[PDB]
Amino acid sequence: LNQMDGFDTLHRVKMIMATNRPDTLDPALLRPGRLDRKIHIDLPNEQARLDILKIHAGPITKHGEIDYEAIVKLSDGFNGADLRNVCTEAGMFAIRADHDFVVQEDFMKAVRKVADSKKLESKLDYKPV
Amino acid sequence: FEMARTKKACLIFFDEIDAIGGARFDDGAGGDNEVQRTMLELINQLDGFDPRGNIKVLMATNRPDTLDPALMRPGRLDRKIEFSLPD
Amino acid sequence: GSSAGFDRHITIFSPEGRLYQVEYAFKAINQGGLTSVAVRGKDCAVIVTQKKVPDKLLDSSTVTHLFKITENIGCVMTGMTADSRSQVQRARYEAANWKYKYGYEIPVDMLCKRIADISQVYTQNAEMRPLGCCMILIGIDEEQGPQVYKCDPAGYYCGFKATAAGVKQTESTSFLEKKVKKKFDWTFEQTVETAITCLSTVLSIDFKPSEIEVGVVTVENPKFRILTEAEIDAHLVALAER
Amino acid sequence: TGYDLSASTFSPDGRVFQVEYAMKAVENSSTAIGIRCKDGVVFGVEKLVLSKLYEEGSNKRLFNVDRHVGMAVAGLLADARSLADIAREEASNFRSNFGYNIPLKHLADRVAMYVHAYTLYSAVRPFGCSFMLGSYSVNDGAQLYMIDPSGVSYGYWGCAIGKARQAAKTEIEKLQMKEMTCRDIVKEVAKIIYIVHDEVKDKAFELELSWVGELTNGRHEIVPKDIREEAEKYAKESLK
Amino acid sequence: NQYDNDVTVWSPQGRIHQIEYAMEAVKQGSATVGLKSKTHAVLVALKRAQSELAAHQKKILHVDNHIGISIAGLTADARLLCNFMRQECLDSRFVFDRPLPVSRLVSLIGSKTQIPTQRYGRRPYGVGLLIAGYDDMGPHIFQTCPSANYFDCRAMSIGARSQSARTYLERHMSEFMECNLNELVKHGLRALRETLPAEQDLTTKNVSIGIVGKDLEFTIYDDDDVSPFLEGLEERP
Amino acid sequence: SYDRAITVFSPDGHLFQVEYAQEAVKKGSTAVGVRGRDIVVLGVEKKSVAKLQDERTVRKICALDDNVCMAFAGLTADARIVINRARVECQSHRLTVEDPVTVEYITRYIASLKQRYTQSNGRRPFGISALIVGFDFDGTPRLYQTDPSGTYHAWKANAIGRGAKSVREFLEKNYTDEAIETDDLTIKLVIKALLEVVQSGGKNIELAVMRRDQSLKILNPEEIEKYVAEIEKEKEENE
Amino acid sequence: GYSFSLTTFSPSGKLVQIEYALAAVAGGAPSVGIKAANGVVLATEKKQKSILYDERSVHKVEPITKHIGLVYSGMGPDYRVLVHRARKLAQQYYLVYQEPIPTAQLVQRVASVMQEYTQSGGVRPFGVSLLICGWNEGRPYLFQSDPSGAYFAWKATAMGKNYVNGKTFLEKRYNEDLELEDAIHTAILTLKESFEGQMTEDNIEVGICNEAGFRRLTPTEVKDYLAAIA
Amino acid sequence: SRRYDSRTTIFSPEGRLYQVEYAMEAIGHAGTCLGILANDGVLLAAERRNIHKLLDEVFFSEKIYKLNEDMACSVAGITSDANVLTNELRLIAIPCEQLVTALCDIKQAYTQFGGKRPFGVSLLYIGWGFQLYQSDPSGNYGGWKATCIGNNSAAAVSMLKQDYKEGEMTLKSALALAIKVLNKTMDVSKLSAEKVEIATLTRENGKTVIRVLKQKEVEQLIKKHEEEEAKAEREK
Amino acid sequence: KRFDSEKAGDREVQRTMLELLNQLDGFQPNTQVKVIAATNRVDILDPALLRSGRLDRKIEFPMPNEEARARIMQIHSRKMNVSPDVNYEELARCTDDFNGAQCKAVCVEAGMIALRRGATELTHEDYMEGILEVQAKKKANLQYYA
Amino acid sequence: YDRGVNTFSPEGRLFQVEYAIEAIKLGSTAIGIQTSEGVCLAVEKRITSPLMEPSSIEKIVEIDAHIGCAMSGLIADAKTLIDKARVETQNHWFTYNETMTVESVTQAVSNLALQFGEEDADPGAMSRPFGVALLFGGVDEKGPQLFHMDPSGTFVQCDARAIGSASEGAQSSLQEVYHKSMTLKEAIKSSLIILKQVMEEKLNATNIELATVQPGQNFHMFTKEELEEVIKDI
Repeated sequence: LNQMDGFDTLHRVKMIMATNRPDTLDPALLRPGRLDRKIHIDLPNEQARLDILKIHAGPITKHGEIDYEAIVKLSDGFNGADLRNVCTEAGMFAIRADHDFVVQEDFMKAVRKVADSKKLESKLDYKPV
Repeated sequence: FEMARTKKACLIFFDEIDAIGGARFDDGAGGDNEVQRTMLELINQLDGFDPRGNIKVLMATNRPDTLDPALMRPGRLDRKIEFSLPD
Repeated sequence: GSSAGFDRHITIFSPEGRLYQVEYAFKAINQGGLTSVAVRGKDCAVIVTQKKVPDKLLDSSTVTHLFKITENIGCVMTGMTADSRSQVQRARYEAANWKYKYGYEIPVDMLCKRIADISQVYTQNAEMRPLGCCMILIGIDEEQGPQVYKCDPAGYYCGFKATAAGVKQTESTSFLEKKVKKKFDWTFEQTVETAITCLSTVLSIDFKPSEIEVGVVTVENPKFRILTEAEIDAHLVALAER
Repeated sequence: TGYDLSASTFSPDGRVFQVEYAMKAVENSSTAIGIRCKDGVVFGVEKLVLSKLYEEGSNKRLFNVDRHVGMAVAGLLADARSLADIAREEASNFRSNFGYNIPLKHLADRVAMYVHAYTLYSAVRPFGCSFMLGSYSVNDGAQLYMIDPSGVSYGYWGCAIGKARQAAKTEIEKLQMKEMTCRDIVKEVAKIIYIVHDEVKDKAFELELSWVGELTNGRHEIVPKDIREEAEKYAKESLK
Repeated sequence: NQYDNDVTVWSPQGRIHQIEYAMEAVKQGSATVGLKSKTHAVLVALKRAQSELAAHQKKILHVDNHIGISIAGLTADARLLCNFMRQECLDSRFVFDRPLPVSRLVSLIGSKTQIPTQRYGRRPYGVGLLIAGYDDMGPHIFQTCPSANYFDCRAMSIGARSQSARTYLERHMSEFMECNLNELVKHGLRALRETLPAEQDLTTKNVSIGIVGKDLEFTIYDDDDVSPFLEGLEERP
Repeated sequence: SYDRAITVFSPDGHLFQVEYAQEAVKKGSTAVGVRGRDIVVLGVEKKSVAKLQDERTVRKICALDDNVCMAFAGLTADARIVINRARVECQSHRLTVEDPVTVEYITRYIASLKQRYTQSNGRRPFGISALIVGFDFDGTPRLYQTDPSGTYHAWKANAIGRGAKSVREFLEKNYTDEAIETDDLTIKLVIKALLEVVQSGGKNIELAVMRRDQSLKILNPEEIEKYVAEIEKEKEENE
Repeated sequence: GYSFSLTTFSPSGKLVQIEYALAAVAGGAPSVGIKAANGVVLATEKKQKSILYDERSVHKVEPITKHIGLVYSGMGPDYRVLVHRARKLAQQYYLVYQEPIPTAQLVQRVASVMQEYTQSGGVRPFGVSLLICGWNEGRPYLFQSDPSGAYFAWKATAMGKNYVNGKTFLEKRYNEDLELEDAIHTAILTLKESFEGQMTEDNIEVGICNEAGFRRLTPTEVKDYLAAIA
Repeated sequence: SRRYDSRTTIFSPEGRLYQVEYAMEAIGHAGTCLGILANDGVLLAAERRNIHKLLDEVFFSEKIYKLNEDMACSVAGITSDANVLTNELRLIAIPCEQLVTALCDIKQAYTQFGGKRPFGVSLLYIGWGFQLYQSDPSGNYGGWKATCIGNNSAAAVSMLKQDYKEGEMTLKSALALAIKVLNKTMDVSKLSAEKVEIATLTRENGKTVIRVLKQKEVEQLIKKHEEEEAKAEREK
Repeated sequence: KRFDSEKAGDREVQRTMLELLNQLDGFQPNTQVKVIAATNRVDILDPALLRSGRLDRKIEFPMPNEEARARIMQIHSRKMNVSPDVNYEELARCTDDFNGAQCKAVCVEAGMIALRRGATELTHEDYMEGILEVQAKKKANLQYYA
Repeated sequence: YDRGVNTFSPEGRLFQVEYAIEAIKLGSTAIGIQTSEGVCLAVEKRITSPLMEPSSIEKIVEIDAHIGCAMSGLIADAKTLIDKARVETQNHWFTYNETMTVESVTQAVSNLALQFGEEDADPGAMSRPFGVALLFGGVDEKGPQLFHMDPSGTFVQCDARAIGSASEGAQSSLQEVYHKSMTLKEAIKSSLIILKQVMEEKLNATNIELATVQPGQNFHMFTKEELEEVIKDI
């Protein structure tokens, strides 16, 4: 705290701080003189979920139409890692069925399978005070 | 258990196991988190990845309802001898 | 945040004078993950909420948070779906009883003032929990004009020029506060536009004519109607072109 | 922690755990699917036999709450039967008051409020069953509503309740249910049930089938054995 | 635990422990076997005596002229249920002048037993019933659980060590339909023998048999009247 | 309505609420009753005698009827309810059977009323024990004692309160046919029993008597002081 | 419903739930009542957290009869229940006596309702304190009904947030010769010390009672009184 | 239900009713209330705790209540609970002992069944012969010649136990005794008339007179006592 | 799970967990080490630990069903002299709400009984009565039932 | 406590029912013997003080002229059961003009047991089980009959049943002395022999009760002179 904002002024030194529990942080650390900006990396919205899916499902080999919108509707509450898991689990269903490609059905199971796994997760909505 | 394993046969008596054998819980704060880890380590030694050895443990408590379900499981506490009031 | 006894399990006061159970009912409104926005204009009131249909298996014609309490009064429900229907059914019964007992349509202000009275009992008696839902009635009064009233689980109620309930209530409130500061008596088209924009800007969705529901009441026709997808598309097209 | 011992206490995150725990009983029961086709609704329940001693027809998860409305249940069977009687008495009262068969939308909205009434007080516990109500009429048309232990009633085109609901839903989505009829759906409903059944897990299931549509003159009846066996043969062949 | 003290508390695993605890009262009761044929439905019960100077507790109770049950569990709760089914069977005769169908009776006690498993401060009926009856639909064997869930069974055994009888019933379930009355009762006695320890044997003192058939009223047989049935079966290996 | 099981069985088989009520009796003033030949006697220790207290209002010896009176030990408020309930039933029995209530009947009703409060929802047990004395229609003296459980027994002489055990031990040794030969000797037995726990003397002794075909008579302090002198005088000649 | 009292005596002889109810009162909006020679004034801070709220939709100062008024400090929903009960109680008095209910009599009836919820089963005490003003027998009346159910006759009092200093402010600023208009001036001054920000005609609510009866001052009227402050 | 039930009407392991005892502690922190019986009248002196100078004086008395034409009562404890009991007391009204017994049956009822908390009020009753009564939340009632309830009741009773000459007291002697007892019980060394509340009950012309002494009359009693106390200082 | 407190907390253990959160998925993607995690109470675990990048698959281990329980007892009776009349199907029906450890303990306890009575072969009755010991039901005189 | 009255143990036991069964072991020992010549009922008064009148301790109660009951456990609780038995009897006589069977009388009293509840119960409903075991003995169409009742509502006919503190010891002695074909005098004598061995005090004609219900004859309370005749032997 004395180095971010103390007697000696910090010049040309920038600090990026990351945490999923900003509620537990000290008020002095969260003070605007030290952490001026509190950038909220929130859970992806409908468009944000769609963008992340194409990022991770890009290198996936697939034939047939892939309805990314259908995945997005069932992806509500997912994070970026969950959408990558949907791509991973979709291929896992292809490998399980001895396929060299992933179809929309495989994606349909994967997004549903990950959705069941989200029931084990506790409260995530934590914000700085 | 490391010192118990340095012997061919051993007996460990845990009198009043309920002091550390209480069931795990989450009360928001760190309620009994450290003591639960002690029970978790004891549970790990009784039945974990590594074989326990030739140790036969003996636990005594007057409050068995408070014990953790994993500690009250066969492989850690196989026999549950009840000392009921004499007839 | 001190506690003493069952102050977190039943509706009894905390040592600092707080009803945690009632407060927890407010966090229950956000469990549905939907945001509703209501805006009142010079001669109309508009309620706008997002409708989420996760799968094509669901009949989208049934997933509606817009309810016609009576002909001249409509509401949008936010929170638990099961608790929302009970409040709507309770509100319909009180509206019908008011019509039978008093001979005229129940005013919008008195409709939740009754509903807030029912929900206040839940916050005082300990054998039942508060209803985790938020009610926003909109209707055209005979003299006062368009009216908007939010009706919270705590039994609080107040009139609003433009209000919002749900996960993004405070994000949408700041947006509506800015628009109201400009002091424009919006027409019917503008109220729908600012209500759709408020939900669009806060959520950043760029709504399609299947993802929100719009319910309007106007002075010319003091009846509550749900905007169809064709009607809702006209406003979205107008939003895009400007 | 004490936040989950009653239905009248809210969790600090604003969730009623007793209602959520009651939903887990539904997720422990066998799956029951219902698909709304163009001209009716077909109900298919995977009904296991826990032992060979039970007769063919025991633990009927398919009920008849009215002459035109069916009921497929999942979860605790006793509360399913109690809710069936509540739905039965709701339809009887509606006819005895208004003079016609109760609409499915009103029946679903009426039984759900009874289900919801048990999720508010510590004096009672939430119902441990989720059920699907299906009906067909010439005017209203085919309808299919699912009511969960919380009391949420939503119309459906294809719904599944039970432990294999998530896998069954994926198989329902493949179907073009809005165009095919009951006679074609009863084959697919059997196919979905056979696909989602786990033979290495709990096995020896009996396929319970029921439907209501224009082919039954808007009357909910158990699928005839001759058609039911034909649907069973198609489902078994689909598994190769 | 904290989820097992009341019947209105759902466990995190979607279970009601008080209901399951009441279900164990049936398992504490003595074994009873109920099986049916194309024309008969019999109940075979193994009465228990607290001491050799006390009589064996009655286990088969007459409900109606065509419906008979065998209890398993709390005797006081059985009387409360048996009186209820006796009244409902009587009420059908007073109104419809017809025997109450067995299927239509177990539904009533399945709903009567469901109410206490859902309201605060009430307890499930800690008794398990094996209902045998004959009606227009033929012989029936219904098993009633404290969970208010009933099963329409071809042949069921409930009580202590009843699963040994379930094995025998399952093995010989194929020959239950076409066998006559004498063979049907012998099957239940043989099944009830599996629940006994090795040194014990079926005697007239601890065996009760109840029979309901197409043209036969429900009659309960006792020590003197069990002899025509007990002597037929051979000694077990 | 409050419908809660206050009195429940302990795992050992005891009704703790009944036992706790009996503990409140052991905290009350010592009440001693002696059944003589032609007279029945009730002696109650007056605990602490404040000079500013109206002795008329605080009275542990009350008359249920013209031939039955009782002295209690325990919670004063609880006893008055029992006395009024018994007094009402004394008149109900008289209007029905046209005969004054027997000492058994009013003791049975009070005991049954006590037991009802140990097995009813929402009611705690009465925390008082009663020493019921009186004469039957045939003139037989009768003394009865009830306890919060609801059990009643007939006693030749008994004590309830804080010093019950010591007085009953004293009464076990001195209650003889000779000691109840005359009314004065019966009176002196109660005072001797009461003086074993009463420390100051006759000042903390409230004695009331009932003779056959006569109403309950409360002894004035001078009469009690007169009796105490006799025991003190008789103590010297026995030394 | 629960048939057992949720308010019980602490080992140190306190109804603890009542004290916590009073804590809710202390966290409410300030309310100031001054009994002048020719009338009574009731003032409170009706400040909303946004401009979206309709100020005139919900009023903190509500009339009970033609001559009795209420103003509170505590929980808003609880005050509406007590408003209806008091209005119901006033009608019951009016029906049987055909005379408007005396201010003192109404306070006893309202405080009895508040006391009941302290002893009744399965309920919590009201988290408000009611300032009751009225005019009977040509004499002004001002009363305070605490959550406990005890009613005090106040010549000048303040409740809600910062009420301890508001009571002290009234100690050095009130005399029995004050007139109705000066009481309004003093009531606004009492709010101003506890007030944060600026007091407009919409963020405060004033109601007065005189021989003409009780009426809540319109926003136009309050603006004129506020101008004298500055 | 069982979880949230405090079980007010149950027995402690020592045979005590905890709610009754805890309510009796509330009276100990309440205002001091005195009662003295004389040959020509009964008085009821109560300490006034509503002594804020902004508190309006409208009611006839704060803690002194008239039950009927022949009776007056004073309360100590929860004032709200006192209003319930006083309102009931007038409904029952009749002899003085009969009225106290009837209310004490109501108070005892809350300590035995119902599950509600007891009425934390101790009352002193005066009525017409002349008699003074004290009641407790347990419902235990008893007549007194001189007794006190509230703050420093034990200290006041000790003073009465020493200075109350039984039988040979008129109102003036009893009234002077009340001020002197109140002087030591109060923390105030002056005990002005605004901190006390005296009501005297007497029989006149065949009618019972219940009058609350005016502030002027009380100041004479305070002035007389302080001079009488100062007279004893002349001895030392 | 991490928590916000003002007086005390287990900040050291949460620091160790936060380090593990890095190792599973942090600044340096470690995609060459496979991680297996086992716990009894997934409700206690931190949501950041149950993330879909750190623990991609969360496999639920259910109570063994009737078919599994018979398999489990057969597995642990391989090195055991068991008579060819034991009905593991019947034993599985008698072991409702039994986990694998209790099913294994049934075989272990049944060997105790065979040694207790001196038998050199395990019978079905030994398994049947060994279930009672593993069931650990409290002693009761419930002979007045039925 | 947290537990209600109608709560089931993990072993299927009703907690309050089992706890009331433990209350019988604290009561006095009662012995009942069924004999072809009649049913004998014996019980110990358990005199705790010489001043207490033994006549006041009524532990054998006339239910009717043809049926009697012996009580053990909580004597105060048995009064409600006895009163209902004496009311249910004379109600059968009122409606059917005949004496109720001993089995039916025990069955009616048994239904009173387990009729206890905390919530959803009548205001007059009981809160706890009756911690008393009853020994009904009388003569009917089936001849002499002895029935034993327990706080669980389970009633069963017993040839010779001993209840109370020494139930375990007396029952073992009863089995060693009971045969089906004996006389009532032997049954009375054997009950007194067993009681004398189990009593804390010394057996005499004032600290015990003996009751016989013979066919033809009515329920009879043994007097001191009658008691002294059989005690003088053993």
